[PDB]
Order: sequence, then structure tokens, then C-alpha cells
Amino acid sequence: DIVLTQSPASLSVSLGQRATISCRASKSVSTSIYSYMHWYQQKPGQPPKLLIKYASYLESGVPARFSGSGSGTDFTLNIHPVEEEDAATYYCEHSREFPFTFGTGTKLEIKQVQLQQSGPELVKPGASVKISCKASGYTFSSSWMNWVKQRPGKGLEWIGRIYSGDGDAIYNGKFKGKATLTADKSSSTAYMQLSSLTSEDSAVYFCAREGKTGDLLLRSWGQGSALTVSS
Amino acid sequence: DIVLTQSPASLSVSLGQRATISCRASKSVSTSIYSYMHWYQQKPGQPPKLLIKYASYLESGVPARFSGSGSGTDFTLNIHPVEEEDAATYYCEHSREFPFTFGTGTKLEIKQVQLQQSGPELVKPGASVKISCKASGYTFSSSWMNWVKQRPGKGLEWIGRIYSGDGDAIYNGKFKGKATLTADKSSSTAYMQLSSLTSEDSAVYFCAREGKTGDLLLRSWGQGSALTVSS
Amino acid sequence: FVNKDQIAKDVKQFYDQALQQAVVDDDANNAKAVVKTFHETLDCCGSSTLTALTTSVLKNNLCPSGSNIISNLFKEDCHQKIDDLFSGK
Amino acid sequence: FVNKDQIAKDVKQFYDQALQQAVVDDDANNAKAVVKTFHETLDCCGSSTLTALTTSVLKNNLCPSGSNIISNLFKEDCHQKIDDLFSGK
Repeated sequence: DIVLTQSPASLSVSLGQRATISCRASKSVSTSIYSYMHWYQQKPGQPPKLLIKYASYLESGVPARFSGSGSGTDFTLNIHPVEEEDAATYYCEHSREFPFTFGTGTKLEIKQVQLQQSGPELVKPGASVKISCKASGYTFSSSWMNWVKQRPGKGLEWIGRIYSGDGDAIYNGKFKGKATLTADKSSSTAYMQLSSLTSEDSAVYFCAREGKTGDLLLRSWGQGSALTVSS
Repeated sequence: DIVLTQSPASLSVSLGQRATISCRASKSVSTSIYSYMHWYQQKPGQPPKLLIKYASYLESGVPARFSGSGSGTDFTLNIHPVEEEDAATYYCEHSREFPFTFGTGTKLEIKQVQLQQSGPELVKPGASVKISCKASGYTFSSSWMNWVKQRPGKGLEWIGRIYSGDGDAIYNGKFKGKATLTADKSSSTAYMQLSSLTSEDSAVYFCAREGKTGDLLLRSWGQGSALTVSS
Repeated sequence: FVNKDQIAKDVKQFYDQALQQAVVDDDANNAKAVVKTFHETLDCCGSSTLTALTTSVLKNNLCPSGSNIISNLFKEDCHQKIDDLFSGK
Repeated sequence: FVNKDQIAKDVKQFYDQALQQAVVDDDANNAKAVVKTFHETLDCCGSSTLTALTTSVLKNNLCPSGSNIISNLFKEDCHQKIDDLFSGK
């Protein structure tokens, strides 16, 4: 697997002012015409949001004061001027190969939605849970549905992804055996199954979608489902 | 049609001694890896004989004193040391496109395959002849047969060639309609028929084979059929 | 004299660039055409070096026919078919 | 990026070299092999810049089946199928 190393772990800049976040990949995440390294911004209680795609291209709406640079293994996010709304945690992520992986994260500190998910859940250890993620039929059948895990305080982890048309599913080896992705066209609902539940399956589980062609970018997210495993 | 122009018209050299014969072409007879110009030696009575193939390559059996060079439109045959039995007329010939054409010829003074053709033939103007060429010593049914015309004193003139497997032919536009090429696989016999005969058609007609692959080289010839039209 | 290896490497690169544009760019409808042609002509589907994007182009309906199953993709590599073309296989 | 026109040009040049060597050299067995693969893959037979040697490969059965006839060779040009491949047709 490719390991993404971010730095610094946290950052306090004042309303000025340069903020520079770095991200180092284990091997090249760059072809002759693209990388394949992206930047997501996450504020507390919310799903991550795509800011920069393919190293340097800002997503629609993202201010020009955000800029992304880099190639091969080293990539850099720059914010200037920093403003109040930049108070968040920034994760880099690659889509070069399976499994997709995220950086360790960088907390910055100042000195309408598709995909409806199932509600919170308390469940016994040893049990199963099947978390849902509903979309509009018409949008659903061509959707590549991705699932992401986030343990309280810890980072983001890619579980796998399923194509809704035929339910064909690619898994992160770490969850292959534990997670089962299924899609029902006639419910317009994608499901994730977790078995042999443990205290450290306790996390928020997000459901994210890609663009029409399956450009490996997490465009639309859901609210998350707060699965907590306890006796 | 590519027109090959040799020079000098005729040459004489002492036993020594450099004999040098040129050959110019209307357009380039060469590609990035080959030409496609060849050299034949003809002595009186006998049919032509292939000496140098593809500009530079000596045919097996041919002495080292024979050498060829050239590229594009300009080619040169060299003989040194010249020896008494090198006395002959030398023709350059191309096999780049259809029709194949020979040079005007250069006479040199000095100071188990066999193709059996039919015998002489005397006929009235307006009549038709059918010349036969019986092959032996190779696989006739997988071979191309070529026919060449040579009028008294004059040079060599390519009529066409026929694949014996299915008798599909490629004619010289000048002979297309007058000469008909056919093949009898059972007989291992190639045929050429000439129609509406004229004093102009009075010539010695040769029959010539190509190599297994159908490389455009005239390997083995027949002795020739002297056709003479008169009243 | 053109080198077999170099020209094979160039064709592979050309294909990979087209494969990528078909997924990462809804503009380049010509890239989809190019990818679909290679796939039909060489009887293949995607690449080993781009197995992530290949699964997407498989479900975009640009691969020939028969499979449509992600499990099979590892034995439908176009890089191999391109190698076989210039080798005579 | 890589030049679409340059690669097409090189692929032709490679083919032309294989076509020539298959006939000119009797036992260039990879030359014949490469030529067959191109013909069978691209559905074509010889090239218009080498019509003489093309008739010779047509009759050596290195071209696709059921298409044997010298008359048809003009419309069975591999140079045009190479153009179409890289332009997505």
C-alpha cells in the first residue's frame, strides 16, 4: 500500500498569512499527464470536502487563495491569505491505485446534499450492522459508491467501493472479510455490512460518490453514521 | 512508369581492370531499408542471369570481382579484375512498383531447377501464338511466373507475372489485352498467348520464376521462344 | 530503422494517456473513442498500470464484451496485446 | 503527452519494414509473424506504398482469409487502418 505522510500535524497561523501543508507519498502517485494526489478539508461534525483535485486544480467554488503544487511523491497545499473559515483539518489522499489512502492529517487553527445515510447505532460486540446510504434513483444505478471510516480523533480510512449497476465491489484488503458492500437498484440504497463487531469498529462511517465516469474523486458525501460498539 | 537509363551504351576494357556501369531512374527506387535495383548479365543466345540483387548483394555463385552500390535513383555495377568471360550485355532492372522495367543495356567488350520452353514459331500477321514454359525442380503451384520480351538487338521488356496457385496475374499496361497469362498446375506448365500478331511482336520471349516467398527477382529463366511474324 | 521496443513503449504510452482522459475528463469524447477502438481491435480491457481507472472504464461500457466482471481485468491487459502485436503473437 | 501523428507514422514504418522483410528475406519468420498479426488484428492486407510486395504476401496466405484477390488490395490498405486506430475509427 501507498503511505501518505503529512506535516505538520497541527498549525496555528493568524489571520494574515501563509499556511503551508506538506504531503509525502511512499512512491510516485504521478503518471506522465496526471497525479492523483488530492486535498480534502474537514471541519468538526461534517463530511470531508474536496478542495484541490489532481495536485493543482481547484474544485468549483474554492477560493483562488487556495493553491496546490507538486509532482511524483511530494505535494504542497498553500493557503494565503488565511481566513476564519480555514479552521479545519486538511487531509491529502491519492487515487493512483487500490487501496486509496489518506494522510495523517493537519489541523489548522486561527491564532442540497445527496446521499442520505442511516441514523446512529449502538450495537453489542460480536453482532452485525448494516449501514445504509440512499440516493435518488436515476442518479443511483451508475454510481460508484465509496465507503470511508473515521474513528473519534483519528484519521480517514478507505474501506472499499461498489458499482451500483451490478453490485461489483472492490475492497481494501484490511476490510476484505469484515466489510460487505451491496447495492440495490430498486431501493436506490447502497449498504455496508460489518461483522464480528469490536470496540474499535466504533467510528463514523461515511458514504461518498464519484463523478459520472467514476473519476476516482469523492465528490458527494453523506452525513456519516455513528456506529458505536458496546455492551 | 519508372525509366532506367544506363551509361555508357557500350564499354570495352582490358584484362585488369575496372569496368564501371551506371544506372539512373526516373524516381527513387528505394525505401528506408532496401532498393529494389538489380543487375542481370546476358550473353548472346543465353537468357539473362541475376548477378547482384538489391543494389549490393551478390547472388550465390557470382564471383567477388562483381560488386554493386547505390541508393535512391543512382546505382553502379563494378567489375574488377575484369576477365574474358565477363563479356556480355548488362541490364539494370527495378522491382519497386509495377511495371518492372529494365535499363537500355550496356555491352562489355574485353580488349535442379529448369524451365523448358516451346520451340521456334513462324506465323502470319493477325494470328495468335501460345508459348509454353514447363517448370521442374521446385513447387510450381506456389510460384510466380514472369514473362520477358526481347526484340532482335533491343533490350528487355517486362510483360507481366502470374501466380500459378490461382492464375491471378499482374500485367504491364502495354501488354494488357494482347498477352494472356495462364497456368496449368497439373502440367506444372506456364502459358502465354499473344493475339493480333504483328511484325512488331517478332521477338524472343523468355519465361522466368521467382523465389519461394515471391521476392520480385527473376531467379531461373528459360532458353526462350523465338517468335517471328511474317508474310 | 524503427526499434520494436521503443515503438511499443510509445503505443502503450499513447493508450494510457487516452485511458486516463476518458475517466478524468468528460470533455475528451475523442479519448473514449480511442480507448474503445484499441479495446475492440486488440480484444483487451484497460491496463495493469492503471487498474483503478480500468474498473471505471469497464463500467462506462468502453470495454469490448463478455466479461464486465472486475475479477477478469488482470488477464485482459492491453499492454500485453500491444506487446504481442509488435512481436507477432 | 505523446504525438498522435508521429506514433501513427512510426507504426506504419514498422509495418512497412516487416512487410518488406517477410518477402525479401525467405526465412525472416518473425517478419512474417508480425505481418500476419497486423493483418489479422487490423483487418487489412499489405500497403499501397508497397503494392508489388503486397501481392506477394496476399498469395503467401499471410493476409486474412476469404479476401484473396489482387483486385481488392487497393481497399485493404493497412496504412489507413493504422490511421483509424489512433484516431479512434
